Amino acid sequence: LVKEGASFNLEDSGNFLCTTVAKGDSDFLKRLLSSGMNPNSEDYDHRTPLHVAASEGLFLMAKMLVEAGASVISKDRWGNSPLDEARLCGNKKLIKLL
Amino acid sequence: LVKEGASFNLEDSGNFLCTTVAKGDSDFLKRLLSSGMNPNSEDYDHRTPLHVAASEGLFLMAKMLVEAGASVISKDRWGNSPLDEARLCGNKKLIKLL
Repeated sequence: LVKEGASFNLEDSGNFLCTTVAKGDSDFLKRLLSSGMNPNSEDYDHRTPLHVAASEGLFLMAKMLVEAGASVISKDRWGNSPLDEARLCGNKKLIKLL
Repeated sequence: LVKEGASFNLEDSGNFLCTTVAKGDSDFLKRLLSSGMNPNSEDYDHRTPLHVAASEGLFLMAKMLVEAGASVISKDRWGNSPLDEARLCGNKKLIKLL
């Protein structure tokens, strides 16, 4: 389906991507990556998925999100950078990856 | 379906609350909450639907949530209370309702 060229059509890119991040389905997320969806979508607002990634605790998918188009200084509607959540969680591996 | 007594009984209710608030469907969300679906539950990101309502600033559906049993005490993942979010919004009526 990616060889012919016909593309996907998200119902809500930001909402779906942040819901997938919150659910923490590694297989589903990597299959979405295999589909080639842009991880720049964050939420209906600008709530960065890296915030949820730091909240959960794991680091590999946070690195995957931030390394594909995502920005480390994204400002949500509140105005909070992912550095804020990274410091709040206290986990250092995600800090190094960011 | 209501007189049959059927509850929502879905794990995706939290996932759908945030999407409904984000979409802004007033009548649809009001009918959903008037049904067995319970607005008190948190979202995928442990987000209070009342907190997101305060962030958006829609007074009518926020009133519907607080009438249907949404708790101001329950907080978002960030730790901000829905009352704190209403204060951040700047709507005095929303603040007093919160």
